[PDB]
Amino acid sequence: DIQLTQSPSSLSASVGDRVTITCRASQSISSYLNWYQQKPGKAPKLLIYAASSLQSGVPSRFSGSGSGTDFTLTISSLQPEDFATYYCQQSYSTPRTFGQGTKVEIKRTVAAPSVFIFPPSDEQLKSGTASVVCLLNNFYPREAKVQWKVDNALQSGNSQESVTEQDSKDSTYSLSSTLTLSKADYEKHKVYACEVTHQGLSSPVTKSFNRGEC
Amino acid sequence: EVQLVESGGGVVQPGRSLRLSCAASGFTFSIYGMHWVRQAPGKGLEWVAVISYDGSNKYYADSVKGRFTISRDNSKNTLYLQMNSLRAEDTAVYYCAKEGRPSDIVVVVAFDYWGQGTLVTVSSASTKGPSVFPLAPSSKSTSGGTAALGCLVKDYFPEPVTVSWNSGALTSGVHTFPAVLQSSGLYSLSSVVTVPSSSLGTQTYICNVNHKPSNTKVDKRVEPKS
Repeated sequence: DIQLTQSPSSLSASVGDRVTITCRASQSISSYLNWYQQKPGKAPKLLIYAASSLQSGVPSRFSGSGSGTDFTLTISSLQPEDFATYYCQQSYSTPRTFGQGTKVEIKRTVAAPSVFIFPPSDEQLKSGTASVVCLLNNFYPREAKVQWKVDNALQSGNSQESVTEQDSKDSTYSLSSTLTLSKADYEKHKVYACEVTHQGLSSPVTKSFNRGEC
Repeated sequence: EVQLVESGGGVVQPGRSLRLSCAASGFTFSIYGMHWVRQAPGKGLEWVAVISYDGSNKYYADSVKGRFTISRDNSKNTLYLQMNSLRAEDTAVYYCAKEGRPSDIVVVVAFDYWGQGTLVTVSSASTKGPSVFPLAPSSKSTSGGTAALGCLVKDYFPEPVTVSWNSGALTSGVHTFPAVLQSSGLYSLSSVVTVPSSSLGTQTYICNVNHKPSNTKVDKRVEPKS
Protein backbone atom coordinates (compact mmCIF):
# COMPACT_ATOMS: atom_id res chain seq x y z
CA ASP A 1 0.00 0.00 0.00
CA ILE A 2 1.44 3.34 -1.12
CA GLN A 3 0.68 5.96 1.54
CA LEU A 4 -0.03 9.59 0.60
CA THR A 5 0.50 12.22 3.31
CA GLN A 6 -0.86 15.69 2.56
CA SER A 7 0.23 18.83 4.37
CA PRO A 8 -1.14 20.89 5.85
CA SER A 9 -4.36 19.10 6.82
CA SER A 10 -6.13 22.46 6.61
CA LEU A 11 -5.16 26.06 5.99
CA SER A 12 -6.89 29.42 6.11
CA ALA A 13 -6.35 31.75 3.18
CA SER A 14 -7.90 34.83 1.59
CA VAL A 15 -9.26 35.53 -1.89
CA GLY A 16 -6.21 36.42 -3.98
CA ASP A 17 -3.65 34.45 -1.95
CA ARG A 18 -1.17 32.04 -3.49
CA VAL A 19 -1.94 28.66 -1.90
CA THR A 20 0.33 25.61 -1.88
CA ILE A 21 -0.64 22.06 -0.84
CA THR A 22 1.94 19.26 -0.63
CA CYS A 23 1.52 15.51 -1.06
CA ARG A 24 4.26 13.07 -0.04
CA ALA A 25 4.30 9.42 -1.12
CA SER A 26 5.87 6.56 0.85
CA GLN A 27 7.70 5.40 -2.28
CA SER A 28 8.60 6.88 -5.65
CA ILE A 29 5.61 6.93 -8.01
CA SER A 30 7.09 8.90 -10.92
CA SER A 31 4.32 11.19 -12.20
CA TYR A 32 1.36 8.91 -11.38
CA LEU A 33 -0.41 11.36 -9.07
CA ASN A 34 -3.71 13.19 -9.53
CA TRP A 35 -5.46 16.01 -7.67
CA TYR A 36 -9.18 16.26 -6.90
CA GLN A 37 -11.37 19.01 -5.49
CA GLN A 38 -14.45 18.25 -3.39
CA LYS A 39 -17.09 20.52 -1.94
CA PRO A 40 -19.43 19.43 0.90
CA GLY A 41 -22.09 17.00 -0.28
CA LYS A 42 -20.79 16.99 -3.87
CA ALA A 43 -18.79 14.47 -5.83
CA PRO A 44 -15.06 15.09 -6.32
CA LYS A 45 -13.79 16.67 -9.52
CA LEU A 46 -10.47 16.06 -11.24
CA LEU A 47 -8.15 19.06 -11.33
CA ILE A 48 -4.69 17.76 -12.27
CA TYR A 49 -3.71 14.38 -13.68
CA ALA A 50 -0.25 12.86 -14.19
CA ALA A 51 1.32 15.28 -11.68
CA SER A 52 0.92 18.45 -13.75
CA SER A 53 -1.54 18.07 -16.65
CA LEU A 54 -4.51 20.42 -16.33
CA GLN A 55 -7.89 18.72 -16.71
CA SER A 56 -9.97 20.19 -19.52
CA GLY A 57 -12.26 22.93 -18.24
CA VAL A 58 -10.23 23.54 -15.05
CA PRO A 59 -9.06 27.18 -14.63
CA SER A 60 -5.40 27.93 -15.29
CA ARG A 61 -4.85 29.20 -11.73
CA PHE A 62 -4.62 25.52 -10.69
CA SER A 63 -1.24 23.90 -11.35
CA GLY A 64 0.57 20.77 -10.20
CA SER A 65 4.26 20.02 -9.96
CA GLY A 66 6.66 17.50 -8.45
CA SER A 67 7.64 13.91 -9.15
CA GLY A 68 8.90 10.84 -7.35
CA THR A 69 7.83 11.30 -3.74
CA ASP A 70 7.06 15.05 -3.42
CA PHE A 71 4.11 16.72 -5.16
CA THR A 72 2.51 20.16 -4.96
CA LEU A 73 -0.91 21.55 -5.85
CA THR A 74 -0.73 25.34 -6.28
CA ILE A 75 -3.61 27.82 -6.61
CA SER A 76 -2.00 30.97 -7.93
CA SER A 77 -4.82 33.41 -6.95
CA LEU A 78 -7.39 31.93 -4.58
CA GLN A 79 -10.96 32.53 -5.77
CA PRO A 80 -14.15 32.33 -3.64
CA GLU A 81 -15.27 29.11 -5.33
CA ASP A 82 -11.88 27.51 -4.49
CA PHE A 83 -12.60 27.01 -0.79
CA ALA A 84 -12.95 23.26 -0.67
CA THR A 85 -11.13 20.07 0.28
CA TYR A 86 -8.33 18.88 -2.00
CA TYR A 87 -7.15 15.28 -2.41
CA CYS A 88 -4.10 13.78 -4.05
CA GLN A 89 -4.42 10.27 -5.50
CA GLN A 90 -1.78 7.82 -6.74
CA SER A 91 -2.26 5.49 -9.72
CA TYR A 92 1.22 3.91 -9.64
CA SER A 93 0.07 0.62 -8.15
CA THR A 94 -2.95 -1.20 -6.72
CA PRO A 95 -4.74 -0.64 -4.46
CA ARG A 96 -5.22 2.96 -5.54
CA THR A 97 -4.95 5.30 -2.56
CA PHE A 98 -5.80 8.86 -1.60
CA GLY A 99 -4.25 11.49 0.62
CA GLN A 100 -6.14 12.38 3.77
CA GLY A 101 -7.21 15.70 2.19
CA THR A 102 -6.42 19.38 2.74
CA LYS A 103 -9.24 21.77 3.60
CA VAL A 104 -8.74 25.30 2.27
CA GLU A 105 -10.69 27.64 4.57
CA ILE A 106 -11.48 31.37 4.60
CA LYS A 107 -9.14 33.50 6.71
CA ARG A 108 -10.62 36.38 8.72
CA THR A 109 -10.19 38.30 12.00
CA VAL A 110 -10.51 36.73 15.44
CA ALA A 111 -14.08 36.83 16.77
CA ALA A 112 -15.08 35.82 20.28
CA PRO A 113 -18.08 33.48 20.55
CA SER A 114 -21.33 34.45 22.19
CA VAL A 115 -22.18 31.67 24.64
CA PHE A 116 -25.70 30.50 25.52
CA ILE A 117 -26.90 27.65 27.72
CA PHE A 118 -30.27 25.92 27.46
CA PRO A 119 -31.83 23.79 30.20
CA PRO A 120 -33.92 20.75 29.25
CA SER A 121 -37.56 21.43 28.51
CA ASP A 122 -40.09 19.93 30.91
CA GLU A 123 -41.49 18.19 27.84
CA GLN A 124 -38.25 16.23 27.37
CA LEU A 125 -38.07 15.29 31.06
CA LYS A 126 -41.33 13.35 30.69
CA SER A 127 -39.52 10.84 28.44
CA GLY A 128 -36.89 10.13 31.10
CA THR A 129 -33.86 11.85 29.52
CA ALA A 130 -32.39 15.34 29.95
CA SER A 131 -30.34 17.27 27.39
CA VAL A 132 -28.42 20.44 28.32
CA VAL A 133 -27.24 22.45 25.31
CA CYS A 134 -24.33 24.91 25.21
CA LEU A 135 -24.20 27.10 22.10
CA LEU A 136 -21.12 29.00 20.90
CA ASN A 137 -22.17 31.44 18.19
CA ASN A 138 -20.13 33.12 15.41
CA PHE A 139 -16.51 32.69 16.43
CA TYR A 140 -13.14 32.44 14.65
CA PRO A 141 -10.84 30.56 14.47
CA ARG A 142 -12.49 27.16 14.68
CA GLU A 143 -10.49 25.99 17.69
CA ALA A 144 -12.47 26.22 20.93
CA LYS A 145 -12.69 24.33 24.22
CA VAL A 146 -15.99 23.50 25.94
CA GLN A 147 -15.98 22.20 29.52
CA TRP A 148 -19.17 20.96 31.15
CA LYS A 149 -19.45 21.17 34.94
CA VAL A 150 -22.13 19.66 37.17
CA ASP A 151 -22.18 20.86 40.78
CA ASN A 152 -18.75 22.33 39.92
CA ALA A 153 -17.26 18.95 38.84
CA LEU A 154 -15.63 18.77 35.41
CA GLN A 155 -17.45 16.31 33.13
CA SER A 156 -16.07 14.06 30.41
CA GLY A 157 -17.49 11.28 28.27
CA ASN A 158 -21.10 12.49 28.50
CA SER A 159 -21.19 15.25 25.86
CA GLN A 160 -21.13 15.47 22.07
CA GLU A 161 -20.30 18.48 19.88
CA SER A 162 -21.10 19.54 16.35
CA VAL A 163 -19.69 22.49 14.38
CA THR A 164 -21.14 24.27 11.35
CA GLU A 165 -19.26 25.05 8.17
CA GLN A 166 -18.14 28.66 7.82
CA ASP A 167 -21.15 30.97 7.65
CA SER A 168 -21.79 32.21 4.12
CA LYS A 169 -22.14 35.81 5.38
CA ASP A 170 -19.25 36.39 7.83
CA SER A 171 -17.04 33.24 7.61
CA THR A 172 -17.47 32.45 11.32
CA TYR A 173 -18.06 29.08 12.97
CA SER A 174 -20.79 28.03 15.38
CA LEU A 175 -20.63 25.09 17.78
CA SER A 176 -23.28 23.26 19.77
CA SER A 177 -22.38 20.91 22.62
CA THR A 178 -25.01 18.67 24.22
CA LEU A 179 -24.69 17.17 27.71
CA THR A 180 -26.98 14.16 28.06
CA LEU A 181 -28.11 12.46 31.26
CA SER A 182 -31.20 10.74 32.58
CA LYS A 183 -33.96 12.67 34.33
CA ALA A 184 -33.08 10.85 37.56
CA ASP A 185 -29.47 12.07 37.39
CA TYR A 186 -30.54 15.56 36.29
CA GLU A 187 -32.78 15.93 39.34
CA LYS A 188 -29.90 14.91 41.64
CA HIS A 189 -27.77 17.98 40.81
CA LYS A 190 -28.31 21.73 40.98
CA VAL A 191 -25.68 23.71 39.03
CA TYR A 192 -25.14 23.07 35.31
CA ALA A 193 -22.53 25.11 33.49
CA CYS A 194 -20.40 25.16 30.35
CA GLU A 195 -17.09 27.02 30.34
CA VAL A 196 -15.74 28.18 26.99
CA THR A 197 -12.09 28.87 26.19
CA HIS A 198 -11.31 30.67 22.94
CA GLN A 199 -8.64 32.92 21.46
CA GLY A 200 -10.98 35.93 21.53
CA LEU A 201 -11.76 35.70 25.26
CA SER A 202 -9.38 37.21 27.81
CA SER A 203 -10.70 34.75 30.41
CA PRO A 204 -12.88 31.66 29.94
CA VAL A 205 -16.60 32.45 29.83
CA THR A 206 -19.10 30.42 31.85
CA LYS A 207 -22.86 30.25 31.32
CA SER A 208 -24.67 28.47 34.14
CA PHE A 209 -28.13 27.82 35.50
CA ASN A 210 -29.65 26.29 38.61
CA ARG A 211 -32.10 23.46 37.95
CA GLY A 212 -35.68 24.65 38.41
CA GLU A 213 -35.05 28.31 37.47
CA CYS A 214 -33.46 29.01 40.84
CA GLU B 1 -22.64 14.72 -21.80
CA VAL B 2 -21.16 12.08 -19.51
CA GLN B 3 -23.58 10.91 -16.81
CA LEU B 4 -23.24 8.36 -14.00
CA VAL B 5 -26.52 7.88 -12.11
CA GLU B 6 -26.19 5.73 -8.99
CA SER B 7 -28.86 3.90 -7.01
CA GLY B 8 -29.35 1.10 -4.50
CA GLY B 9 -28.38 2.85 -1.27
CA GLY B 10 -30.17 2.84 2.04
CA VAL B 11 -30.14 1.19 5.44
CA VAL B 12 -28.91 -2.40 5.75
CA GLN B 13 -28.66 -4.51 8.89
CA PRO B 14 -25.13 -5.54 9.89
CA GLY B 15 -24.14 -8.80 8.23
CA ARG B 16 -26.59 -8.38 5.34
CA SER B 17 -26.08 -7.59 1.65
CA LEU B 18 -26.79 -4.74 -0.75
CA ARG B 19 -26.23 -4.16 -4.48
CA LEU B 20 -25.30 -0.72 -5.77
CA SER B 21 -25.88 0.33 -9.38
CA CYS B 22 -24.28 2.98 -11.58
CA ALA B 23 -25.98 3.67 -14.93
CA ALA B 24 -23.64 5.24 -17.48
CA SER B 25 -24.50 7.35 -20.51
CA GLY B 26 -22.76 9.69 -22.90
CA PHE B 27 -19.61 7.63 -23.44
CA THR B 28 -18.60 4.24 -24.82
CA PHE B 29 -19.00 2.35 -21.55
CA SER B 30 -17.53 -0.96 -22.71
CA ILE B 31 -14.03 0.41 -23.46
CA TYR B 32 -13.51 2.00 -20.00
CA GLY B 33 -12.33 0.70 -16.67
CA MET B 34 -14.63 1.75 -13.83
CA HIS B 35 -14.06 2.26 -10.11
CA TRP B 36 -15.96 2.54 -6.85
CA VAL B 37 -14.81 5.04 -4.22
CA ARG B 38 -16.40 5.58 -0.81
CA GLN B 39 -16.37 8.34 1.80
CA ALA B 40 -17.42 7.70 5.38
CA PRO B 41 -19.32 10.55 7.15
CA GLY B 42 -16.83 13.36 7.77
CA LYS B 43 -13.89 11.29 6.44
CA GLY B 44 -11.63 11.22 3.40
CA LEU B 45 -11.96 9.51 0.06
CA GLU B 46 -11.22 5.77 0.09
CA TRP B 47 -10.76 3.63 -3.02
CA VAL B 48 -12.94 0.49 -3.06
CA ALA B 49 -12.66 -1.51 -6.30
CA VAL B 50 -11.93 -1.49 -10.04
CA ILE B 51 -13.18 -3.58 -12.97
CA SER B 52 -11.63 -3.60 -16.44
CA TYR B 53 -13.54 -2.75 -19.61
CA ASP B 54 -14.29 -6.43 -20.36
CA GLY B 55 -14.90 -7.40 -16.73
CA SER B 56 -11.87 -9.71 -16.56
CA ASN B 57 -9.50 -7.93 -14.13
CA LYS B 58 -10.94 -6.83 -10.78
CA TYR B 59 -9.01 -5.45 -7.81
CA TYR B 60 -10.23 -4.45 -4.36
CA ALA B 61 -9.18 -2.43 -1.35
CA ASP B 62 -7.70 -4.45 1.51
CA SER B 63 -10.69 -3.78 3.78
CA VAL B 64 -13.30 -5.15 1.33
CA LYS B 65 -11.41 -7.94 -0.44
CA GLY B 66 -13.47 -11.12 -0.23
CA ARG B 67 -16.69 -9.38 0.81
CA PHE B 68 -17.31 -7.03 -2.13
CA THR B 69 -17.81 -8.03 -5.77
CA ILE B 70 -17.57 -5.55 -8.64
CA SER B 71 -19.25 -6.42 -11.94
CA ARG B 72 -20.58 -4.82 -15.09
CA ASP B 73 -23.24 -5.22 -17.78
CA ASN B 74 -21.85 -3.81 -21.03
CA SER B 75 -25.24 -4.14 -22.74
CA LYS B 76 -27.10 -2.03 -20.17
CA ASN B 77 -24.03 0.23 -19.65
CA THR B 78 -24.29 -0.35 -15.90
CA LEU B 79 -21.67 -0.81 -13.17
CA TYR B 80 -22.47 -2.84 -10.05
CA LEU B 81 -21.05 -3.31 -6.57
CA GLN B 82 -22.35 -6.27 -4.58
CA MET B 83 -21.68 -5.66 -0.88
CA ASN B 84 -21.84 -8.67 1.45
CA SER B 85 -21.27 -9.08 5.20
CA LEU B 86 -21.56 -5.37 5.90
CA ARG B 87 -20.02 -3.77 9.00
CA ALA B 88 -20.47 -0.36 10.60
CA GLU B 89 -17.16 0.65 8.98
CA ASP B 90 -18.80 0.25 5.55
CA THR B 91 -21.21 3.14 6.21
CA ALA B 92 -20.29 5.74 3.61
CA VAL B 93 -21.33 7.59 0.49
CA TYR B 94 -20.35 5.41 -2.49
CA TYR B 95 -19.24 7.03 -5.74
CA CYS B 96 -18.71 5.36 -9.07
CA ALA B 97 -16.02 6.88 -11.26
CA LYS B 98 -14.91 6.52 -14.87
CA GLU B 99 -11.29 6.34 -15.99
CA GLY B 100 -10.13 9.25 -18.13
CA ARG B 101 -9.10 7.26 -21.21
CA PRO B 102 -10.15 3.97 -22.84
CA SER B 103 -8.54 0.90 -21.26
CA ASP B 104 -6.38 0.20 -24.32
CA ILE B 105 -4.72 3.63 -24.02
CA VAL B 106 -1.68 3.24 -21.77
CA VAL B 107 -1.73 6.40 -19.59
CA VAL B 108 -1.81 7.40 -15.94
CA VAL B 109 -5.23 6.39 -14.65
CA ALA B 110 -7.29 9.30 -13.33
CA PHE B 111 -10.97 9.46 -12.39
CA ASP B 112 -12.27 12.19 -14.69
CA TYR B 113 -15.99 11.74 -14.01
CA TRP B 114 -17.80 10.73 -10.82
CA GLY B 115 -21.35 9.78 -9.98
CA GLN B 116 -23.38 11.86 -7.54
CA GLY B 117 -23.00 9.28 -4.77
CA THR B 118 -25.43 7.07 -2.86
CA LEU B 119 -25.50 6.74 0.92
CA VAL B 120 -25.26 3.34 2.63
CA THR B 121 -25.94 3.15 6.37
CA VAL B 122 -25.13 -0.13 8.14
CA SER B 123 -27.23 -0.25 11.29
CA SER B 124 -29.71 -2.41 13.17
CA ALA B 125 -31.66 0.66 14.36
CA SER B 126 -35.33 0.90 13.42
CA THR B 127 -36.79 3.84 11.52
CA LYS B 128 -38.10 6.43 13.97
CA GLY B 129 -39.42 9.97 13.69
CA PRO B 130 -37.64 12.63 15.73
CA SER B 131 -38.81 14.20 18.96
CA VAL B 132 -38.56 18.00 18.78
CA PHE B 133 -37.91 19.85 22.03
CA PRO B 134 -37.66 23.63 22.54
CA LEU B 135 -34.38 25.38 23.33
CA ALA B 136 -36.01 28.29 25.17
CA PRO B 137 -34.22 31.46 26.32
CA SER B 138 -34.82 32.85 29.79
CA SER B 139 -37.48 35.50 30.36
CA LYS B 140 -35.42 37.51 32.87
CA SER B 141 -32.19 37.39 30.87
CA THR B 142 -30.37 40.74 30.84
CA SER B 143 -27.10 39.77 29.15
CA GLY B 144 -27.57 41.34 25.71
CA GLY B 145 -29.72 42.75 22.95
CA THR B 146 -29.61 39.44 21.04
CA ALA B 147 -31.11 36.16 22.24
CA ALA B 148 -30.61 32.65 20.88
CA LEU B 149 -33.40 30.10 20.63
CA GLY B 150 -33.59 26.74 18.93
CA CYS B 151 -35.01 23.27 18.51
CA LEU B 152 -33.47 20.02 19.71
CA VAL B 153 -34.24 17.31 17.14
CA LYS B 154 -33.53 14.12 19.08
CA ASP B 155 -33.64 10.35 18.53
CA TYR B 156 -34.39 9.87 14.83
CA PHE B 157 -33.19 7.28 12.32
CA PRO B 158 -32.01 7.38 9.68
CA GLU B 159 -30.60 10.62 8.30
CA PRO B 160 -31.50 13.16 7.11
CA VAL B 161 -33.86 15.73 8.64
CA THR B 162 -34.70 19.16 7.29
CA VAL B 163 -35.08 22.15 9.60
CA SER B 164 -36.45 25.52 8.51
CA TRP B 165 -37.77 28.40 10.61
CA ASN B 166 -41.20 30.01 10.17
CA SER B 167 -41.69 27.96 6.99
CA GLY B 168 -38.50 29.45 5.55
CA ALA B 169 -39.49 33.07 6.21
CA LEU B 170 -36.65 33.26 8.77
CA THR B 171 -33.14 32.56 7.45
CA SER B 172 -30.96 35.30 8.98
CA GLY B 173 -28.97 34.09 11.97
CA VAL B 174 -29.95 30.43 11.47
CA HIS B 175 -27.42 27.71 12.30
CA THR B 176 -28.46 24.10 11.82
CA PHE B 177 -25.69 21.82 13.08
CA PRO B 178 -24.47 18.50 11.70
CA ALA B 179 -26.20 15.56 13.34
CA VAL B 180 -24.34 13.41 15.83
CA LEU B 181 -24.76 9.67 16.35
CA GLN B 182 -25.56 8.68 19.92
CA SER B 183 -24.57 5.44 21.65
CA SER B 184 -28.19 4.27 21.24
CA GLY B 185 -27.76 4.29 17.45
CA LEU B 186 -30.06 7.31 17.03
CA TYR B 187 -29.15 10.68 15.59
CA SER B 188 -29.51 14.07 17.28
CA LEU B 189 -29.43 17.57 15.83
CA SER B 190 -29.83 21.19 16.91
CA SER B 191 -30.96 24.18 14.87
CA VAL B 192 -30.57 27.64 16.45
CA VAL B 193 -31.35 31.21 15.45
CA THR B 194 -30.41 34.51 17.09
CA VAL B 195 -33.09 37.22 17.26
CA PRO B 196 -33.67 40.58 18.97
CA SER B 197 -34.11 39.99 22.69
CA SER B 198 -37.07 42.40 22.63
CA SER B 199 -38.86 40.20 20.06
CA LEU B 200 -39.14 37.05 22.15
CA GLY B 201 -42.65 37.32 23.53
CA THR B 202 -44.01 39.24 20.53
CA GLN B 203 -42.80 37.50 17.36
CA THR B 204 -43.76 33.83 17.05
CA TYR B 205 -40.87 31.50 16.20
CA ILE B 206 -41.72 28.03 14.86
CA CYS B 207 -39.15 25.46 13.76
CA ASN B 208 -40.34 23.15 10.98
CA VAL B 209 -38.87 19.64 11.24
CA ASN B 210 -39.52 17.17 8.41
CA HIS B 211 -38.17 13.60 8.35
CA LYS B 212 -38.96 11.89 5.03
CA PRO B 213 -37.99 8.28 6.04
CA SER B 214 -40.91 8.34 8.50
CA ASN B 215 -43.27 10.87 6.83
CA THR B 216 -43.09 12.91 10.04
CA LYS B 217 -43.83 16.65 10.13
CA VAL B 218 -43.49 18.50 13.44
CA ASP B 219 -44.09 22.23 13.99
CA LYS B 220 -42.76 23.32 17.38
CA ARG B 221 -43.33 26.83 18.73
CA VAL B 222 -40.37 27.98 20.83
CA GLU B 223 -41.29 30.48 23.56
CA PRO B 224 -39.45 31.84 26.63
CA LYS B 225 -39.64 29.77 29.81
CA SER B 226 -41.41 31.42 32.77
